[PDB]
Amino acid sequence: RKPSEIFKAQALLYKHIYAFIDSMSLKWAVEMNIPNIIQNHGKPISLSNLVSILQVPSSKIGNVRRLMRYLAHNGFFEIITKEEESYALTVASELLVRGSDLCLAPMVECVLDPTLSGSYHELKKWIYEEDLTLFGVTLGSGFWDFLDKNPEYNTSFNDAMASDSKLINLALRDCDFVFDGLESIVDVGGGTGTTAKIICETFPKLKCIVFDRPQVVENLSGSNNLTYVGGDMFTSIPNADAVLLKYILHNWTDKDCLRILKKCKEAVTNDGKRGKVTIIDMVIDKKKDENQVTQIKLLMDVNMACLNGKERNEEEWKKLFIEAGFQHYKISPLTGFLSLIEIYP
Amino acid sequence: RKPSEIFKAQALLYKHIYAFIDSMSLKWAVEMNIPNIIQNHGKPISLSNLVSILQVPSSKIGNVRRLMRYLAHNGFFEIITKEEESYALTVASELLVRGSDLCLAPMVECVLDPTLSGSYHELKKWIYEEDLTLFGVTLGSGFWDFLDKNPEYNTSFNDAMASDSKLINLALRDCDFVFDGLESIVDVGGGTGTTAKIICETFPKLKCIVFDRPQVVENLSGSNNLTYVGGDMFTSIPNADAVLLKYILHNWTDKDCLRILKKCKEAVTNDGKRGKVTIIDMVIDKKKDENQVTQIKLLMDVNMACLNGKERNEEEWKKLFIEAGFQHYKISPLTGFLSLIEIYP
Ligand SMILES: Nc1ncnc2c1ncn2[C@@H]1O[C@@H](CSCC[C@H](N)C(=O)O)[C@@H](O)[C@H]1O
Ligand SMILES: Nc1ncnc2c1ncn2[C@@H]1O[C@@H](CSCC[C@H](N)C(=O)O)[C@@H](O)[C@H]1O
Ligand SMILES: COc1ccc2c(=O)c(-c3ccc(O)cc3)coc2c1
Ligand SMILES: COc1ccc2c(=O)c(-c3ccc(O)cc3)coc2c1
Repeated sequence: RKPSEIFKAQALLYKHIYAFIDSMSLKWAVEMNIPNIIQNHGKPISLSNLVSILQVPSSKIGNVRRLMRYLAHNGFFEIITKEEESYALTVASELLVRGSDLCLAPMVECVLDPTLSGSYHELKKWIYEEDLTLFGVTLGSGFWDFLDKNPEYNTSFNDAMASDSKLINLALRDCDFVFDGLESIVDVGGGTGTTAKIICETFPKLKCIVFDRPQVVENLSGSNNLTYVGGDMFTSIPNADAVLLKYILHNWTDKDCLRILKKCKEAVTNDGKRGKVTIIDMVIDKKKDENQVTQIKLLMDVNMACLNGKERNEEEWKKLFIEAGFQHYKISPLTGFLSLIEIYP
Repeated sequence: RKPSEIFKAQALLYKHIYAFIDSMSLKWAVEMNIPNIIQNHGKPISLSNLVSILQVPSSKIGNVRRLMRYLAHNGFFEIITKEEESYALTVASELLVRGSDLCLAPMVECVLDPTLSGSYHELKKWIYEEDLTLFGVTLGSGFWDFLDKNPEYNTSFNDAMASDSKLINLALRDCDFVFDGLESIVDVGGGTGTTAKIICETFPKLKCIVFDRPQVVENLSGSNNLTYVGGDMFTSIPNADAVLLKYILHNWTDKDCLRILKKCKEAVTNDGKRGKVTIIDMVIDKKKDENQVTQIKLLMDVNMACLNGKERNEEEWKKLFIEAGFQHYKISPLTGFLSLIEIYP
């Protein structure tokens, strides 16, 4: 109990109690297709033209205006006022326009699914579980098994992973030091082969194996140098000169990462060979990164409770590599929030 | 498509996609009883003592640390580092300590109920409804009927309304200009009589009627000058020299507010008398309020979609008063986010 610093603390508490409205209002704008409507309009759109296109009832027009102004203050639209109030895209809402260079709208829709995002109401039950991941607590099965049983969820997750894929995959194939001298590579947890296809288009003579769970690669067909193998990375990974792990390790505890890293080391050290493992994931660095960037990485780290995952700093990465028996490593920036890490057995 | 301003826009988009984590992590701290554990400890608590008291499994201790650091950066705890990392309360988390002067933890728990807060996933369906409120869309009945059928929800809502009641009610009873000369007052939507009891303790000769829905006031007993009346404010409000509306009008559309205001005007103009109506609710004022304050009011306005409610600025309030047939009004600051508005028939 202090003076009027209580009103200030109350404002902070309210901001956080209602923070979910920032997520739900953004979801609403994407579901209403507002970014694309504005892009197609070719100029800032008036409130009257917007609600005309949306065909909302007149009793809810004021509610559309209130939501638009809330999203604009957050940076997703720019309000221009003349005879009428109009709404223009911003660089942030341009990221939600279809066919734009980098479109992350599928990420908004995937993450904000009611069941998945609603799982965070159970952080208390989860913190008391010795082994279950947050999704394991709420979905009743592990996440990958869950995707296998729920096609619409699998589609949504794949579209979300695809959404920043071009950017990362092009940054990766532009890294000659990763591919120099390789004759073969296996993309572990390679999905439907998105990364591998870009790799093969770039390096036509390189053999690339897309390795993932049987249900993921079933019925997929490869072609000239690109093949698919269904398996379990905790049991056996195909031999190759190198292993790629893109967005894999941050989905697992340190104990599980050690299991995966041991199987990768085995895969690149068969028949006397001494290959390497290439990892794409975030590297937290509080002293080097710009604060804004560090804050998003820390936020992603908390979000990884979904799979008992983690976003790691350099000392955490180093400790795993050493414990898995790798002799040295190198970290390079790759693109945006991600780094390229190479580890040598 | 621009230069590296894309990475900056991506950081903004991610902040908003995952904003619900700010709400869920705050809910987690209250459910784990962390603010009270720290208060009872009497000093900043070490991570090891905290997880000892919580009895979380060792596999989740790191997750407790990650959540604590995320909440601390948000302002809910202060990290103190010595031989160990320790966590101290802040003015904002002191608002979550039981028996503290002003405790808003019940507000966090009420609002963040999964069903209620989860309703905001349906903003699109709601914006297309001519009449339904957001809660009407998701709960299948109006909110008040819903509380009548769900005791635990009614308890949670009452505890939440009670949480800032002492502060507002004491500010109200200290306003002599409101009570001077009154012989009777009816608190419309008066709940279980929380405000009326403070009014009667202050003004022992004043007659006060607590008026609310029959299920709310059933079995409640009054005493000397305080009585309870069950009814419907849209149909008939008991005559009195004045009507009090605390946190009522912001829960209704302009059309419904006009209906309530007409019934209040009738109640204070019977038998040739010319009484008044006293309203306690927010008044948005972008040019007078500090920006931080305006932002919370605008945020509460968006949140009122739950009941098709609204937080109004002075011109919006004035337009309702005039349309309801009141001749003039006066607005005064009351406490924190609230104003005291008096309207004269
Ligand atoms: N035991 C296991 N063995 C092999 N792959 C696995 C696995 N458990 C999970 N995976 C998978 O790892 C994934 C990784 S998420 C998508 C990853 C892909 N590298 C990309 O960047 O898009 C899923 O494709 C998933 O099926
Ligand atoms: N038709 C109606 N007639 C009378 N009261 C009503 C009503 N519809 C809703 N109410 C009520 O208005 C409320 C107001 S919320 C709590 C209000 C109370 N003045 C306080 O400040 O705590 C509920 O108590 C609710 O039952
Ligand atoms: C493989 O790389 C990733 C990266 C991010 C996520 C992610 O963010 C979620 C997630 C989190 C919260 C939700 O509400 C919904 C989905 C699930 O898997 C993931 C896998
Ligand atoms: C009478 O005054 C009020 C003031 C605020 C609220 C409120 O904030 C909610 C609410 C909003 C979102 C949720 O998730 C849960 C509850 C319901 O009724 C209310 C009534």
